[PDB]
Amino acid sequence: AALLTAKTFSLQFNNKRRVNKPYYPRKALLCYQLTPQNGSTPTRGHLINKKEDHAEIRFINEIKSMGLDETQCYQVTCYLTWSPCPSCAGELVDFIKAHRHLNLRIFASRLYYHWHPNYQEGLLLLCGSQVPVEVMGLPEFTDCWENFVDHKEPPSFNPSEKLKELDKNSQAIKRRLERIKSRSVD
Amino acid sequence: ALLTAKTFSLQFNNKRRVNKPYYPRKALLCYQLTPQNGSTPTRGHLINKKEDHAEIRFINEIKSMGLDETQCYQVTCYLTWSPCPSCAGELVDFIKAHRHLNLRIFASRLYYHWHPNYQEGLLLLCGSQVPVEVMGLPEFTDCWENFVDHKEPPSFNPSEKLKELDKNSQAIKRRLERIKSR
RNA sequence: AACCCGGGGA
RNA sequence: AACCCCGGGC
Ligand SMILES: [Zn+2]
Ligand SMILES: [Zn+2]
Repeated sequence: AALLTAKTFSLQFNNKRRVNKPYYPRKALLCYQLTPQNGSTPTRGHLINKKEDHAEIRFINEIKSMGLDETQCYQVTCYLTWSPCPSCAGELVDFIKAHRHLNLRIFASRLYYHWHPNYQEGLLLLCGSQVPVEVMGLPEFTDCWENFVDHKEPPSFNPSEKLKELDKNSQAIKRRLERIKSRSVD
Repeated sequence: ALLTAKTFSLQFNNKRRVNKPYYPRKALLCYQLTPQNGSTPTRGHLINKKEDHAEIRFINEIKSMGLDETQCYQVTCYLTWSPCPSCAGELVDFIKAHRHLNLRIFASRLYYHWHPNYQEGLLLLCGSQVPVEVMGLPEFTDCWENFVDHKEPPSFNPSEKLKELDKNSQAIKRRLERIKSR
């Protein structure tokens, strides 16, 4: 269970506004990439659980379990299917502020409760704390398909058609996040 | 039997989508049988079965009454969902063989109105002397007064509830008129 | 099936 | 929770 199946990628990163029939849960999925600055081999992994749970907290404890050398500098890229809840946003900020040897970027497929003010404040808290939050587009969806999906078996769908579909649906989501960031600068 | 005020509100709910918490909006049929000579009108309500829709049960219920076929009757049906094509065909065959009945159908919501076969069923009814219209403020009020139990007071304001149902009906009336173009 | 509102469906 | 597509949410 190291890499994701092509089916899991399609179903969980699905960024349509509404799940189609037959309905299935779009769970919280986190794909992370740890890239040391000195050029060591990057470490990759993913964690999945129900959206009500907190994959970001599991991600924090997974980073701590690696026993990283704090004299090195690390660039961390996180691909989320759902953007973080407000409590996880605060925990990520506190974690990154105490571990300044880590540089964290967050890419989200969907914006979790983006109409709710507390969830908006959580995303703004991350951006204001040197944790950039952006919406996944074609480059991010492609980078996730190449590095986190099992390619030994071909997918049932066309990978080029799926990535173009995900990028097309991302336009309205990127548009929504900029309206959130514009409202803070009032 | 009568409908509770809660059942009327929930089952005739004509919003585009059920709000949270979700509940099934199932097929409900309220009928009124009014003889021409002025006899006491007959009322009742019917719910789908696992194999018989409410319209088919309604057809069989009318036949079971042993109506005098030399009289004439006005029949009004308030439906929460508009008829499926199979029920539409059965209603037409029933009304053509029972010309002592005049049938009008009012629907709160249009059942699968984007499907061409379901549209043909509604047009078949209209073309077979069974006018199909969308329920508005008069129909919701007439159904509320004649089919709801008024012994127990509702938790909501009945006048406010009927205004909401009529407001939601405008987009549905609009949709049925687009269908009525051959 | 994260939530609401609005429009449409040859 | 009838379906699909689109737009928006101090
Ligand atoms: Zn969380
Ligand atoms: Zn039917």
